[PDB]
Amino acid sequence: TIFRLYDMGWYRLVASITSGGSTKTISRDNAVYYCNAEYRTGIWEELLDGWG
Amino acid sequence: MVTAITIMALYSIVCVVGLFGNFLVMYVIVRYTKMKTATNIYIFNLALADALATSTLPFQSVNYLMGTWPFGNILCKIVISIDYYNMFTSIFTLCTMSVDRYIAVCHPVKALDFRTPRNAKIVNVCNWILSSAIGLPVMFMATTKYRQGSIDCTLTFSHPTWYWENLLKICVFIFAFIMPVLIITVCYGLMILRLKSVRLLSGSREKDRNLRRITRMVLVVVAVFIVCWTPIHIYVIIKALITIPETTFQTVSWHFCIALGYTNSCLNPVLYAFLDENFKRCFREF
Ligand SMILES: CNC(=O)[C@H](Cc1ccc(C)c(OC)c1)NC(=O)CSc1ccc2ccccc2c1-c1cncc(OCc2ccccc2)c1
Ligand SMILES: C=CCN1CC[C@]23c4c5ccc(O)c4O[C@H]2C(=O)CC[C@@]3(O)[C@H]1C5
Repeated sequence: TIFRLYDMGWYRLVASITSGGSTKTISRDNAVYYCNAEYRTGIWEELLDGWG
Repeated sequence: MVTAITIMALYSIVCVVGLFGNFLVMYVIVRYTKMKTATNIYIFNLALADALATSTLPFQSVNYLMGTWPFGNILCKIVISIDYYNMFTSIFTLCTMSVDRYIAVCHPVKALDFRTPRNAKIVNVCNWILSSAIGLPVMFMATTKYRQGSIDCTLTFSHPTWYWENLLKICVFIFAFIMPVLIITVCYGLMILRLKSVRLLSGSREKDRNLRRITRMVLVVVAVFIVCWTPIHIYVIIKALITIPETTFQTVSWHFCIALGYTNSCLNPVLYAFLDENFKRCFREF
């Protein structure tokens, strides 16, 4: 249900390994820790952040 | 009396709703400070041309029943001119709106430089002058005749009356699609290629949502205009060269297509009511 997910991370942020791998194994489709993501459902929809 | 007053009901419905929607659009755009934007001047011009088209429907309403055009010569000239201003300016404002949205999306640094509402007024006046240069010769040669039964309005092509007619038909078809439709297709083809792979457009999420909603609204309005106006243009050309015979369904289809072309002016304020949140709030609060 996701147009594309852009950034993913193990925020606590320890390190965010984004869609290219910068700011230092990819999917194409149209000590307690948590991993966040950012995505938009479609082209015209605003970016929104999801927590796991 | 059934089908007759049915057709007059359609005239009254379409004219009243178009005039009310476009007057409300102009009222809310001018009376609010937050609506003065580079892409609300274009909408104001669009709902100016639509109201100009819709204001001639009561005269056709009177002309249908009596069978005679009883308003004289000047009003006939004005109505025939207003039709071509409607068609040309409604197709050029959408093209300039799409190129504006292209500049906004794919060229942010440049679009920050020159997108003030001072520029939009000059583009609107230049567009209206360019349209009027072609729409004034139509008023040059439109007159009320004296037919056998009832007087009617008509375009009197002066010297050969076979050459200028086809020249006007070919010119209107070639220009009022192949320039603006090709420009619009290229502009939105570039916009979608940018919008697919961009994380954020202006660096802020709110600016991202506000920049994508307006582009979606403009694309929906362009699609509505093209779908409403394509069949009459293609059907005029097919009647021009194919030489279709006289059939019981053919005349009704022709008058449907022309009715759709006039009916497109009604829809746009309704689309703006629930495609833009600020327009909906201003309509409700007003
Ligand atoms: C080369 N000839 C021209 O170009 C003149 C240009 C022209 C001529 C005369 C006038 C008054 C004018 O006003 C804009 C334009 N125009 C035409 O050939 C065709 S337009 C016309 C014109 C006079 C008419 C007189 C009586 C009845 C129908 C007339 C219709 C008409 C025909 N078919 C459909 C229709 O739609 C109504 C409608 C009702 C409800 C919802 C939507 C639309 C209206
Ligand atoms: C917006 C609807 C009225 N249109 C103005 C002129 C005309 C027209 C249109 C499109 C292309 C033409 O060459 C043309 O001349 C006319 C014709 O002979 C058919 C119906 C139209 O009244 C109609 C749309």
